[PDB]
Amino acid sequence: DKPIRALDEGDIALLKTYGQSTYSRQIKQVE
Amino acid sequence: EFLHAQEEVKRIQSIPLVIGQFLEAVDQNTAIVGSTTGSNYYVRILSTIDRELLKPNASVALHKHSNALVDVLPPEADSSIMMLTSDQKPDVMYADIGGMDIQKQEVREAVELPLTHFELYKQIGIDPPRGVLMYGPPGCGKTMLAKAVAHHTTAAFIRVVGSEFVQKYLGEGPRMVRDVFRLAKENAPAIIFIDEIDAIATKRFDAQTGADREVQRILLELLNQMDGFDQNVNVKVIMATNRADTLDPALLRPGRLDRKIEFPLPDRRQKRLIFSTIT
Amino acid sequence: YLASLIRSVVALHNLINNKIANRDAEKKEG
Amino acid sequence: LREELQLLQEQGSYVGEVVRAMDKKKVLVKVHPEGKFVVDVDKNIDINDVTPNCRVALRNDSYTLHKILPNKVDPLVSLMMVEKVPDSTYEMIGGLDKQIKEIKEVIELPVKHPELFEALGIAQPKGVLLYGPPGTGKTLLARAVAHHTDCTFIRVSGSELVQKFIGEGARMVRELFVMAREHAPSIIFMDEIDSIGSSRLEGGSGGDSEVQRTMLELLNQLDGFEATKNIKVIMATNRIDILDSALLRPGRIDRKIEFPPPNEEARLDILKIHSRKMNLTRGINLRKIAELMPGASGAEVKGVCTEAGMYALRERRVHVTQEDFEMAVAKVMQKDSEKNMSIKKLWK
Amino acid sequence: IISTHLAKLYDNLLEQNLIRVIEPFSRVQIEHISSLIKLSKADVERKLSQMILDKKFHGILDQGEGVLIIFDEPPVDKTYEAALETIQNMSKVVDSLYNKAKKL
Amino acid sequence: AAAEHSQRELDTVTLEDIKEHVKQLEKAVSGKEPRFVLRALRMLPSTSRRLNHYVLYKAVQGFFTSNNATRDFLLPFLEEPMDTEADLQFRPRTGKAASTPLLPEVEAYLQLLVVIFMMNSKRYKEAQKISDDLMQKISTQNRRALDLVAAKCYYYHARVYEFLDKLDVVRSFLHARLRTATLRHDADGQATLLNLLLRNYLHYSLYDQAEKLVSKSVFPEQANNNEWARYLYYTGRIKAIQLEYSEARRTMTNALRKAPQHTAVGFKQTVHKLLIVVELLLGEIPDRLQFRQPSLKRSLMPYFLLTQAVRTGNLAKFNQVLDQFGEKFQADGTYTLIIRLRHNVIKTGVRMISLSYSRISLADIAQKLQLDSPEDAEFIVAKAIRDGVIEASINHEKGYVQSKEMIDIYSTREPQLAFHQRISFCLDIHNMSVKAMRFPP
Amino acid sequence: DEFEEFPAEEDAHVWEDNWDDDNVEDDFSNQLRAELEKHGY
Amino acid sequence: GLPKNPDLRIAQLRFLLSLPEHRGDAAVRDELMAAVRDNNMAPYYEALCKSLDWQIDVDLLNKMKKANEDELKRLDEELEDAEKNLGESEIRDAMMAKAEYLCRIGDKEGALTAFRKTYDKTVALGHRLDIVFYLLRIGLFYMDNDLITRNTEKAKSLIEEGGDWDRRNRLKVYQGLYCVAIRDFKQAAELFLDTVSTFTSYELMDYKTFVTYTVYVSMIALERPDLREKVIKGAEILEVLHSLPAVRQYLFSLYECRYSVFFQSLAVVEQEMKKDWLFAPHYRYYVREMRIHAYSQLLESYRSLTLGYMAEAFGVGVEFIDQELSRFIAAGRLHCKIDKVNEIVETNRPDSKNWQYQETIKKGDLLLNRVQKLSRVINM
Ligand SMILES: Nc1ncnc2c1ncn2[C@@H]1O[C@H](COP(=O)(O)OP(=O)(O)O)[C@@H](O)[C@H]1O
Ligand SMILES: Nc1ncnc2c1ncn2[C@@H]1O[C@H](COP(=O)(O)OP(=O)(O)O)[C@@H](O)[C@H]1O
Ligand SMILES: [Mg+2]
Ligand SMILES: [Mg+2]
Repeated sequence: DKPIRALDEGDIALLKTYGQSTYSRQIKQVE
Repeated sequence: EFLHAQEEVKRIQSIPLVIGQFLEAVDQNTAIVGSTTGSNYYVRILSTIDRELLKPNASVALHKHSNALVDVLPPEADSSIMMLTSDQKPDVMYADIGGMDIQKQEVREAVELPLTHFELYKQIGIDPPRGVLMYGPPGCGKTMLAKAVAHHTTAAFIRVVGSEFVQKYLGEGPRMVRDVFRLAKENAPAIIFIDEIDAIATKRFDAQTGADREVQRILLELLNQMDGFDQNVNVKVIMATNRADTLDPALLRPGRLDRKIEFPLPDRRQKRLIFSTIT
Repeated sequence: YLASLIRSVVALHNLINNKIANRDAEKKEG
Repeated sequence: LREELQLLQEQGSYVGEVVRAMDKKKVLVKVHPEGKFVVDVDKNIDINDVTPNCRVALRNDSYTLHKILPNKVDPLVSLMMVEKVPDSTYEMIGGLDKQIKEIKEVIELPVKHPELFEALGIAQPKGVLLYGPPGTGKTLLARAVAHHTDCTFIRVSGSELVQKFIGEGARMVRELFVMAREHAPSIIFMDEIDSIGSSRLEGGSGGDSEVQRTMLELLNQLDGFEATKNIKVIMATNRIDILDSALLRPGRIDRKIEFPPPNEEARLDILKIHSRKMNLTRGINLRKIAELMPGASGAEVKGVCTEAGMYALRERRVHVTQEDFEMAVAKVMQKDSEKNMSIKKLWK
Repeated sequence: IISTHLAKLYDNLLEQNLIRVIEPFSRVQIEHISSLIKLSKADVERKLSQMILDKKFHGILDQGEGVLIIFDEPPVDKTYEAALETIQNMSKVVDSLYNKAKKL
Repeated sequence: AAAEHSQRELDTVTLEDIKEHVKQLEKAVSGKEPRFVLRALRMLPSTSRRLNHYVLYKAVQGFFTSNNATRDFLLPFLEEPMDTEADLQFRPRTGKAASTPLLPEVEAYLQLLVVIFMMNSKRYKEAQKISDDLMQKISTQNRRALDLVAAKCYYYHARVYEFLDKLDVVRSFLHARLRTATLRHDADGQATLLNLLLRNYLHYSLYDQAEKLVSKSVFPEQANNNEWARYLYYTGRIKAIQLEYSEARRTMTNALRKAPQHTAVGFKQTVHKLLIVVELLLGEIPDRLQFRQPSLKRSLMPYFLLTQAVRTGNLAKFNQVLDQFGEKFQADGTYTLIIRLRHNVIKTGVRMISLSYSRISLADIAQKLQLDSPEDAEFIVAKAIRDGVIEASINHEKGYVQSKEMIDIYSTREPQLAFHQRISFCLDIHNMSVKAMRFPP
Repeated sequence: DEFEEFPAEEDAHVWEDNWDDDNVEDDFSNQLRAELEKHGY
Repeated sequence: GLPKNPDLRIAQLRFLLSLPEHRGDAAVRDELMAAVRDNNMAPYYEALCKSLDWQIDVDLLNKMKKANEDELKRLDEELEDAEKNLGESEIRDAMMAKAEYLCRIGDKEGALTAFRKTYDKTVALGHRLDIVFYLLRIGLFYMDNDLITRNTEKAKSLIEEGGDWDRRNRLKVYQGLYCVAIRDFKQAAELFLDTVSTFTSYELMDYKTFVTYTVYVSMIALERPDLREKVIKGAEILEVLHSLPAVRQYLFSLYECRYSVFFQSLAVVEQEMKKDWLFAPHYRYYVREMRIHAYSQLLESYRSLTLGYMAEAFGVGVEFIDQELSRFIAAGRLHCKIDKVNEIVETNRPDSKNWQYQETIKKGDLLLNRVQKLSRVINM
């Protein structure tokens, strides 16, 4: 089958940024 | 004044001194040592002693009054389990052996050549073998060939049979195996001759009793020590067996027991050499 | 003679190191 | 020199464990040969830093707590924490790229980027069981992970936690996990888990009992009432079906990675990997060598290369020929048949 | 095979007997050794020259009068060899300092 | 044109370089150390190039500018740029800095720049006036640091008179300046002035005068390796002419060893020529590598032919190479030494015979050295033995030349003396290295 | 610190050649032949 | 393995023709002409004609030129076809073929520039190695020292990046040949002894020629123990020397101290060495070094020997041995001195302590000169 490709740093940054970030950063810092 | 201070520094590590066990280094010129008195002390270290000799187990000599670490005793490594000493060599030479040319050549290539002519192995880059097993009918010279290798070796020979491992108080067999392998690692280069092994090397079939579980545990510890996460390096393992039809394929793995030499019954040729040698 | 040569080479190395250090300090002052 | 001499003449200080603080000015300590002492604390040492079981140093005069000192670790457990990392590399593993990525999804992705798992809402996987036929690279993959981990890689064999003594294996497992937590993040590699880990037995004299006790303690430690944080367990073993389905459950072990015998391309990759330092002669086609090894282990390939090198050494040369490789394959592929047609003809 | 191995054995026996009759003397003539071992003078001289050249028994033949002197091969004076090695080592150190001192 | 712009760029980087040099001079003045002066004159040859008329014009219009007679003296001697668009006012001295008179170091350095640039323009007469004015200004100054700078310009002064081909109207002045430096106990100035005076003496062939001075004057050890090399070369020439051939060979070998690695091709070539000639006079065949070096191949090729001719013993080849290339020796100032070697060739053969044989008879020596009579061989071998070229004695009773038997030198005191010299040198090196240690406040 | 006062004024082989290489003589085979026939009679 | 283009036999025959006593030879001319006409080698024909002042055959030269022109047109057509219709691999192969033909027909600069362009367009590491080996072969053919050095460095670097053992062994053979070409006999002996057991570069020379070169260079380079262990007892060397009685006698005479036979065999070896295209300038040096080696080996076992004894051992006269000994002592090659009155050579071998002291003096003098220079540089 198709091998799984690696997760480059740009991909990691996009996945951790391209989404909920209006309150995610604030919520995590508050916790 | 500096010379006087150096003289006082030397005078610190003066007779008498108390032997303790260096428990654990804490920082520069500071450690914890377990004295032979029966108590552990947080003490200082003289700058004179190299910080690399303070193994977390090596014995140290401390000032009698202040208990401060002032010297490191020479390693007291002794017979321990076997540790065949220079006076305990079997006094059997390759000349004393009559006609085992193929087996002699294989064993010398496996456990004698690497410890002397390692440059050839590096030149070919093949990672010389770590384990050999001599299998054949009983009384054919396996143990004597191990004795001859012991006599003509520059490494630290260790001899043990596959019967001393099996003990009561479960967890002493594998403990003995790992102790033997750790002792070989410490006294590198080393050669471990595991004698008759049919007892504990048998196939790891489905175990259902405590004794079966413990013997398979012994075999597993042997496999882990011979070729495991901790690469030993500069040690060799030699094993003996009567049948070789038995034994776990994990033990017969090329990674663990790379070479499998057969010691058949002497024939008309080998028998002549044996007769000539003995007579 | 060997010991004297060893000492002279050590002293030369020390002098080179000291000159390098003082020049480094002088240039780092600015 | 004079300062060193003056510090030397100072009396050595006792070292004692700590049971608990008592006053914000006194600490209950326990020295090695005597019993407990309620002792004062040095001015610089802060009470909120001397936690229970912290192995403080007490002065030899009034037993005053003057240093906090590193925490106690059972000498035997400390030997299980690797300091000099091994030399194995991911580039030295052939044919297990999928396996490597699967294990790194649990050993690398969570510790490096826990934010991904937090945002996904899933729980980070914890346990990876590397199971397969012997000599396929389970502990080799563990060694490769230990080389590139930038993290604690406490290693455990399958027989170090047994002991002859009751409750000592469980205690050593507990101390191993407490050390892993104190050095978090951490990875624990338990090789050859058949020894402790096998299918649980009933009572009776046949049962090993104590090994099952260490089993249960380890099972709770890695998944029990207290949840481990940033601790991952890599477990390598043959005989997948002989270890009980209590550490095999998904909670204890999230990933079960199989190591099948290398395929033809995997065997080619292993041959290329283990012949990098060998001086090969033109006409050394390794594809045909891979054909001549129909379903080896992977360690058998390394043995094949080693035996070809041995033939070269015995001929006192430095190169390796194709016929040399083929006959080394033949020697390493030595199969033991029944050799008794009477037995083989039982099953028509 | 017989010729080769017998020639090898004869050469070894000649060497052994030459060493055996050379222990007592210090400046014995080649003629006396030839008489002792019962060969020609030329063969004995050639064999002795071969042993001396091949770093066998220590000594030098004096063809001018006819003698093979023997001595005790002074060791090598390890001190001087280690001194030469140290001189080379600080030659390397001086080259390293030449690599330095380029920073004024 | 962008070429003129790039020329202006390199000109202003030269301006920055000379600004750094004068800053170092002032730091030496205010820091009580003359080593900064030595570093400034060490960077001086590097910036002796890369300069033109406008570089020096902007230099003299950036410094000085105090309306002193210095401006009236150096501005007319060089051209001036036009009304350039980039009228970047280069003024290192601002107000009080320009108000105070220039230190002798900086004014001497800039006047030195004038004279070297004028020399590079090859109009020696224009530089003559500026050099005379420079040394009229610096004569009265007694600054210790200036002496260093003075030393350098001293050399340059003699240099310009080399292109003026006089070298004699200033000999008395160099004598007086050397005497002044000697009473000032200066090291660099005394050494360079001795070197220049010796060069003048040898240019005018007054070898007896040079020998007398080097016997009387003492060359300062704590001098430049360059000045040491020049003095060693001149002294080696003196001793070679004075027949002191062995000392000349040793001195020229030391000069070659102290040559600036690969910086002075001409000086190394001349030293190699003279060393080869004197070594041949001693009877020693020189190193072959000298003739195969990339820089000294063609220069020493006639000397290669000379060495081949004498080693082969073919006096006809010697006369032939005299006829063709011997005139070049006159340009090289070695013709007399080459004639001496023409008449001293037989010494090389005698040395070869002594090296090879140990008891060679007189008749055999005459046969192997083409000597007509055995009595002539006796005379030649006796003379060679007396003149410290052979270590033999002639048993005239039966006419064999027995060389002095070689004794185990390690059993003698010679190794102790050699090790004593080496140990003294090593201890002196350690003392010198530790003695300065240059710890700044 | 260049020495400008003194002006700085086929067979391109790499190997170091010793003085004896320049010496002219007959081939060693010729010399050996001559000596052999001289000492033969 | 690698193609024999350019043929080093052609270079050997050309050098032999350039030799005076073989300039008038005919068999060399016949073989060289046969090689050229089998290869259609026109530019090298012109070069040889102008170097040897030969009378060019107009018909043969025109036929060669026309054949070369039409073949070059064919290769250009194939290159254009590959460029228009095929990928970079086919254009690369066409350019390699064009360069190979240019080298084959004896063009030097054309082959150089074509191979350089191919290397610019070459990507596969093995093909880069092949092109560099072709350039090395061309440089060896023309004795271009700069080309050989540059291509040797390039090949060494390429093998260091990625090197198969076969190409590394071939590079060892080429390096040994070049070291022989530059009189660096120690390195040449090292390489030839390392490659004798696995010699596969048959394009450079036959196995027997390589073994003769190895024996000669190892004799001039190795000391007695190394020569005995690696050459006298060499398996493959002895096997091939069984078919070369002359070389075997030459090698074994010195080891067995049969000095008269050794001298005769050395004269034979010098005669062989003069005609060799590669050992050409070093034959006098090799012979002198062998004579010095034999003299030193004989004198190592004796303190004082009569000149007549050497005359008898080497089978020469007293005068010749005296002259050679005197010349070699005068050059500082032999540790002995001659008493012509008694005609006795007395060895002056320094003892261990004296030699150690002299070496210490020399090395310490060099190191102290360096130390003085460094100190005078840094202390201002
Ligand atoms: N080749 C041989 N030459 C001489 N004696 C032999 C030979 N083989 C066996 N023996 C004798 O037989 C005994 C074999 O002992 P051992 O090595 O313990 O046999 P095994 O290892 O097969 O059990 C030795 O004591 C030795 O004396
Ligand atoms: N995929 C692979 N690539 C390269 N070598 C391998 C591979 N698999 C196994 N090996 C070899 O097997 C040896 C160890 O095998 P191991 O990991 O102990 O197998 P197991 O874990 O099943 O006992 C190592 O020396 C390694 O070189
Ligand atoms: Mg037995
Ligand atoms: Mg494993």
